Amino acid sequence: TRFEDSPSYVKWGKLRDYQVRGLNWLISLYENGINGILADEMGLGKTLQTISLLGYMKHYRNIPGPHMVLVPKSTLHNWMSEFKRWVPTLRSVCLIGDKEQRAAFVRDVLLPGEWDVCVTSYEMLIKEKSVFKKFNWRYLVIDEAHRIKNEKSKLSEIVREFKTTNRLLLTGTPLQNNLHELWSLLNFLLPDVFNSADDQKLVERLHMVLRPFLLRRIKADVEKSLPPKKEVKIYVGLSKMQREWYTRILMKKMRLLNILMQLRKCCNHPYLFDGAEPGPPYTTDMHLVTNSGKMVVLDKLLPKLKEQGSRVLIFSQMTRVLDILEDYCMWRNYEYCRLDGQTPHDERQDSINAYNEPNSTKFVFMLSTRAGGLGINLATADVVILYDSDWNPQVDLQAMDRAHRIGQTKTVRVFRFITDNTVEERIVERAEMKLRLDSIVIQQ
Amino acid sequence: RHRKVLRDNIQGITKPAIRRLARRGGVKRISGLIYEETRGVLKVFLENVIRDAVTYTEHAKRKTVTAMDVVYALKRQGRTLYGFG
Amino acid sequence: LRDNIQGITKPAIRRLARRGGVKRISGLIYEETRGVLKVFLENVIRDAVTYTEHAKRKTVTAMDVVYALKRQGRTLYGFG
Amino acid sequence: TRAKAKTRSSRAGLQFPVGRVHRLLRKGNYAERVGAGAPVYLAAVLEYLTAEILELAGNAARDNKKTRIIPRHLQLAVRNDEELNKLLGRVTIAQGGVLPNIQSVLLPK
Amino acid sequence: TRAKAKTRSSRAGLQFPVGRVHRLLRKGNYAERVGAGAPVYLAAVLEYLTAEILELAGNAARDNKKTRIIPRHLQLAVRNDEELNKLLGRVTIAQGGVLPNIQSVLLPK
Amino acid sequence: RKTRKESYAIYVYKVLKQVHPDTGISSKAMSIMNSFVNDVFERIAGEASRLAHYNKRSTITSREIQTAVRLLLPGELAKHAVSEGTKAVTKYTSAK
Amino acid sequence: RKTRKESYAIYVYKVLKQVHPDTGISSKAMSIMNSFVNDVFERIAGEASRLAHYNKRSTITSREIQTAVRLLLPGELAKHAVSEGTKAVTKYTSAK
Amino acid sequence: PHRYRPGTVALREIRRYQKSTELLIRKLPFQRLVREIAQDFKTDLRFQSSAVMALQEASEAYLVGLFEDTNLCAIHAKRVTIMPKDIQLARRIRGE
Amino acid sequence: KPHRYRPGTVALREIRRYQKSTELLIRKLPFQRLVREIAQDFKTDLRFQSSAVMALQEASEAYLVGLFEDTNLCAIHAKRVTIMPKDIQLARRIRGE
DNA sequence: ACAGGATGTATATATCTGACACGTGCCTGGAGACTAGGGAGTAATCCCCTTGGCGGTTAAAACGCGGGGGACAGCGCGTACGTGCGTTTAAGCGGTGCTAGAGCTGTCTACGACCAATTGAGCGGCCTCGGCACCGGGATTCTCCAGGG
DNA sequence: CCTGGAGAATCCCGGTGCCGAGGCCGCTCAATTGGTCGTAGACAGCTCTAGCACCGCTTAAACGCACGTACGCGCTGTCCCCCGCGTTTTAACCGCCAAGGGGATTACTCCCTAGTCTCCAGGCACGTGTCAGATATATACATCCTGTGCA
Ligand SMILES: Nc1ncnc2c1ncn2[C@@H]1O[C@H](COP(=O)(O)OP(=O)(O)OP(=O)(O)O)[C@@H](O)[C@H]1O
Repeated sequence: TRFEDSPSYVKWGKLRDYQVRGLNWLISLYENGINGILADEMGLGKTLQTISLLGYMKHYRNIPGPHMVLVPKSTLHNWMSEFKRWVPTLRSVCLIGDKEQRAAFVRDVLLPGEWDVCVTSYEMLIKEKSVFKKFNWRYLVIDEAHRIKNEKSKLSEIVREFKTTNRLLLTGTPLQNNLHELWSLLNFLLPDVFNSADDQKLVERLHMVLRPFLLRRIKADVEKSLPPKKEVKIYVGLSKMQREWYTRILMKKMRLLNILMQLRKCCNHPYLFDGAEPGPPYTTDMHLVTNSGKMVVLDKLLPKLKEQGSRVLIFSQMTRVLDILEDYCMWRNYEYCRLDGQTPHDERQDSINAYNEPNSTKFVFMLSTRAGGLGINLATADVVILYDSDWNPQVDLQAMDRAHRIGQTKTVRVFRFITDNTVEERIVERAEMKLRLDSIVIQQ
Repeated sequence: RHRKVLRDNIQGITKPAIRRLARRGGVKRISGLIYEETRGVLKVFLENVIRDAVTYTEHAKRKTVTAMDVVYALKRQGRTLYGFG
Repeated sequence: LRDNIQGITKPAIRRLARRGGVKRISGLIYEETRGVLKVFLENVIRDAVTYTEHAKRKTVTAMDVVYALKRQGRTLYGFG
Repeated sequence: TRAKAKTRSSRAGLQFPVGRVHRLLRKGNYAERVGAGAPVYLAAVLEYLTAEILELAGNAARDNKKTRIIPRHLQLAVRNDEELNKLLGRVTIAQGGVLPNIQSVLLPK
Repeated sequence: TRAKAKTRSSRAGLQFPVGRVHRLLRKGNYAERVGAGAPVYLAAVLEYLTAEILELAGNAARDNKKTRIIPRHLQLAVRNDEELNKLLGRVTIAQGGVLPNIQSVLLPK
Repeated sequence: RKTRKESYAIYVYKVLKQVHPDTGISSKAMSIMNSFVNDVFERIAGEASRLAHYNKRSTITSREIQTAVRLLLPGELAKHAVSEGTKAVTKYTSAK
Repeated sequence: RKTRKESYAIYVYKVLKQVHPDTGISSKAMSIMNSFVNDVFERIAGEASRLAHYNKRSTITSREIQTAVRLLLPGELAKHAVSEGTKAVTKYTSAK
Repeated sequence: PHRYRPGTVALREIRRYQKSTELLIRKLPFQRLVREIAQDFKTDLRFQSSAVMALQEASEAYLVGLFEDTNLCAIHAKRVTIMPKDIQLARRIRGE
Repeated sequence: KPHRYRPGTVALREIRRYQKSTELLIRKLPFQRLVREIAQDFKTDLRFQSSAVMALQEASEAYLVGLFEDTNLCAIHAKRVTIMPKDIQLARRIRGE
């Protein structure tokens, strides 16, 4: 019902048929007065679509009113740069800094109101809620919709307290653990529609009620590029020391109040515990690697990869072992790159992008389930190694599809090391059942 | 290799915190040796109260210490607390 | 009659102090000791008289004194 | 038929639960039998004490230019009053603070 | 026919009267009901404490060259033991006296 | 539905409205008053129980309550509370 | 004859001859011991009554006595007292 | 002439009275004081001798403990002679 | 050249400020960790309600404040202004600990 | 000894929010009426124990006096704490995930209250003797001058 | 300024009276045995609330450091106040007698409270909306502290 090609107001524009038809879809939703979720799963892109939508709104019938975009603090510079280098004609401001800087910024920019789009983080939004409420908001963009996936959370209640002429939601995997978080998202979208919580009951009902307010397509069935990743599980066994650790802790001073957690990373590595942690720091030598079967497997796999690609990028679950392995790779006879929550927010975006190099010969990059955000594709990566899996299959999906952006024109292999007769089997089965629920809800 | 213990929990009671307590009491100048003595006194007081509270919780055949248990222990020691039950 | 606190004499106060364990006594201690003794005795006797009046008796007993002292947290052993 | 029910608090002119106090006395293991006048007397005494402490606390709250009563106001009322201080000598009032006092030797001169 | 009357104290092998303790528990209004083992437990505890204090007092009387325990011996025993001292911290023993101690500064230089 | 809990809150509020009509109370203040009333009740009831046990009597009466008030309350408070209790018992007996 | 009075004097004498076979006790010391036993009985029984009320029950039991002994007596006294009471209850149930 | 140094007789008296266990105030003056104090609370009140003896015992124990605490305060102030200020500090820290 | 207050004024200002406010002065998390460490010795496997720790902190703060009051009294008795462990020990000895 | 400057603080004003006061429904515990029974009031009697007094004696208190040591004020000093300023850290709040464990329900038994009959355990009343208090005398020890060490 | 005697005060040994402790008797009341019955709580089952282990971001708070100034502490002189001793007076102490008050016991009666059944309204849980308070922000006042003259 609209143009089939890119509008003549975008700059550096290479948006394809999927993005132009999504733009037409969003504009039609705006015309008929319907909000919704841009459930673009993967590389096809959502920042381009959101920016193009806002730019179309300005460059067509004059709606210069307030507009707000919510991003994690790890993507503020990225989003501002995308806005500048895609649609420079649109005006954007950023609310970031300490108390004095934020007060100065609101006083010198927000109340004068020369802005059209404001890019803020969740934390700053919570900080200056009384400041933002004084405006008649029109369009609200929330990235990573699973942040507000539940009610009774301060951000969700605050963002409901705002009044906007239109709403818009952005996510990668709208369904995570159950239909109630999806119902929470839909409640934020349309408060007056899905007021109630409630084979024919589901699946079909979900499809027919989500088609009007959602767009779903797969990069595999759209781009036909980006050769598929191959996932292989390696069933490993735990050493006898780990077995006796596991049995003794399960049947039993060190505080033990959480059976599942305390009997978790056991299969990963025993000395991840305290009490019998490695004692005197004699030196960093061949001590930690010998104690774990999974560590043995990784140390065997590394040569087979360095006789080839040697640009793996590794994944593990616990931040301790994350930093342990990070400061271990450098010692062993390798080099690394750093990505974890310790790193100050603004420095990471330039640092990691700079570390993306034509050649590094460093052989190691480490990223956890919760060490990275949404960007920086490692097209140079070739192998994905998952030391342990998280409860939520969506987190692992995001982790392993982080390197599956377009940059990756080569097939990539994911390795999932798994032990036996331990809690990791329960983690795997829960993840599999959740993934099956997600597939039956969305794909079918 | 990176594995060590940072501090003990009695050092969580901080010198500026003890100085604020002394200011509320009404003290002007504080000697340097007050702090370890105050930590010891607080440790003794808490050990007594916690022993009594755990005794009550064990009689209840529970495993969670409640505000009621703390109030009963304090009333036993003669330091009735109003506002918790 | 009256003037019976003077029956508590300086030598008796000195003996009490020497049992306490003190060596030198200031000259103004005696009136202070008489005052504190008067306060203590007044409290205890008032409680005992309340107990006796509740009993509807006219004689104050060792039981009354002991009950009053126990109420004040000064339990006395050796009188019942 | 039967007469219209009058609460014994209404009978005694009180505003405290004579019936509930009677039940608590009977169930608290303080004796075998309880006189009818005992809960009435107890409720009257409780009412007097509550009224006294509340009056002092309300005066303090007004002195602070406030229309609600907080534990700070309750502590400030209980202290500065001798009888209530003696009654509540060994009692901590949560979030009530301490009486403002400085020993006169500490004041500079 | 009936068996010979065996005392509950005899059954538990004690010297304190389980029957008297039971009657005192029932007539004291501490609770509605009193179990079978509670008097036995309480009697054993009372006997243990009495034996402790009597042993300490007997040693004290032996040190003083007598064969009759008196309140001075009881006071010496109770104040010379830390556990019993904390148990009886708020208690006065008639005709007991005080522990001999002199602060080391009063002694002549 | 949670199990009901009994408290003196409504009566404390009525007494507050009687003494300071245009004033309010806070939740923590109400909890403190709750604990205060429970404490005073327990102390007076225990004193009366011990009195009755001492005098070999099995009933708690207004005499016992008055004696407990005299023992536990310091002076002028005792005098005024005794006047209050006498007036209340007189009203309860005169026409009820 | 005058009305009978009760005391723990005979049992105190039995325990004295049990622990020290060649010692006697005066009347004032016996009165002191009697009052001591009464006071300890009062403390333990009152604590057990409070425990039963706190846990919403109507029976004083051996567990309540044990818990009261733990609350009231310090340290090694408590350990020995609990051991002695447990032996007594064990033997009483065994021989009953 | 033989005169002891000013302070040895004090230590001899300290030892003698810390070894003795009998009362130190005179019984008739104490009894007259007790009756004088009881005169205000009720007129024509009679007494038992055991009551007066117990009152004297408790008064002496209280005063002995007070003097011990007073000695501690005076030694803290680097003195040997105890003072009214020391007595008042002891009472204030105890809680009067 | 920069303005400095003479020793004995900022302390009085803090005294007034803290004797006027009613907040708790010890940090909550270290106190909770200390409470858990102490409770670990008597009986392992213990959970705490959040209200229990607040009650414990309230009682601890009140006890310490009263102790410091008495310690200040002892220090003033000794013709001093600085409090010392001797004053703390004397106050505890008189109060009966 | 004041003037002025810098600092901290009290005060007036406008916004926004979460907690308190009010209403509504509902149910469980208190009020009305009644019946039995035993605890307490009342009277009367008895005896013991409290008070009042009187005299003789001796220990204890009151008064004076000389002198030594401890309290108190002053002065000097050299050091440990208060005050301010930069840098790091960890608390606080927010989300995440999970599962234990506290709390309410229903059933069933075994345990303690109640009663009746018996009897032996403990209590008041007696008497005799050895442990203790007192008295006296000798050996021992601590203190205080005075000197020659 | 380490010794050596006087000279008080104390401990140790032995003899004498005496009075209270300990053994012994009768008696009565309270503990034991036996049996019956109802209810309190033990036990199992399910719900959902709340606690524990963990991460990112903000930012206040803690930590560390340098400078100087009151302050605690040691030392000295003064003098005054308290102690040790002797003497005189006072009253406690003790033994005994006389008398009445009042505490304790016994029986008798009756009124008040326990227990029951029924019914109904007062108190509690749950929602909901509006205002009292906390927050921030900019004046005006109060307080401290230093510095330049001449007190
Ligand atoms: N100029 C462009 N021309 C074509 N495709 C583009 C362009 N810019 C971005 N893309 C698409 O975006 C992919 C990677 O971009 P980017 O990682 O920024 O995506 P995104 O919008 O953040 O997506 P996601 O929905 O996963 O968050 C590319 O593989 C490509 O498919």
